[PDB]
Amino acid sequence: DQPCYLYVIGMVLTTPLPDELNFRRRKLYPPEDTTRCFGILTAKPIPQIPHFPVYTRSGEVTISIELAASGFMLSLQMLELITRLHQYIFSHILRLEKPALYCVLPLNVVSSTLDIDFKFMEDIEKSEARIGIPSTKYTKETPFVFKLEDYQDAVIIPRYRNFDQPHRFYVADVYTDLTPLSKFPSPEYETFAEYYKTKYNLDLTNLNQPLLDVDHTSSRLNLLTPLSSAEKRKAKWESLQNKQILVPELCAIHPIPASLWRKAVCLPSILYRLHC
RNA sequence: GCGAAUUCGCUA
RNA sequence: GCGAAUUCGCUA
Repeated sequence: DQPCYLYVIGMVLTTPLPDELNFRRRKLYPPEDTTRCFGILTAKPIPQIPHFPVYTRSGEVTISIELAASGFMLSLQMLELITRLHQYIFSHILRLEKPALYCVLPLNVVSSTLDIDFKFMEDIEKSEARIGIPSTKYTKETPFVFKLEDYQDAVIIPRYRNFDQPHRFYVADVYTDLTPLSKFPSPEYETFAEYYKTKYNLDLTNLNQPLLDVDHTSSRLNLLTPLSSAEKRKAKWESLQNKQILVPELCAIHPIPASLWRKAVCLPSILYRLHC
């Protein structure tokens, strides 16, 4: 077997988005606030490259590619696991056929010290929300239980539509003053519970849970720099998507945390820069 | 983003 | 095929 090189893709939010530019009124998420990040595993050294910006939703992020380890070996089993996850990142999370517009892999702390997050990779592979919508069995006697902690750093998908390609959302807010019995913003339905019952024939087992504000996960491919009728229509679609209020019981939590998802969307730009 | 309708520009 | 304008449907 040939020896490996491991690089960390360092990310720091060096210029937070100014208020005048925060049109979608998002929270800002510095990548450096969470330890799990991405790295690159290669058989060749990567030539030294200067720091460069990607322009994300939260502002300008400085990217630095730094050597974490070299000269070590990995077993075939681990290389295959890493390979599957690289493919997973581009085919299932970003849904992209051309990663650069050798293997990206997750790194995490073992104690302020970055290494390949094998456990995280294994958890992904075991997740029932790994690809699509996981089965659930909420009944009156075994109802849905809302745990706030599970929604703090979550990406969620609706369990009740778009089965072939689910819409993924960041949880942007937890509305504790709302429940499924809150008033529905349309004269056609009295409550959120009635909407989901009438539209989808969905029953709820928990009428006390808070509701959720969401932010679509969609990102443009090239973030290396900071109009039309069609772009207008798309912008209007994204606005309505972001006005949606969802019911936790009716959604599934994706195994990839929001904090890591926010970093993943930078990957195509970074690989493009490295290759071109 | 996935669709529809109507109208206009680019070829000889 | 490469573009543009106007209008409508799908999410809560």
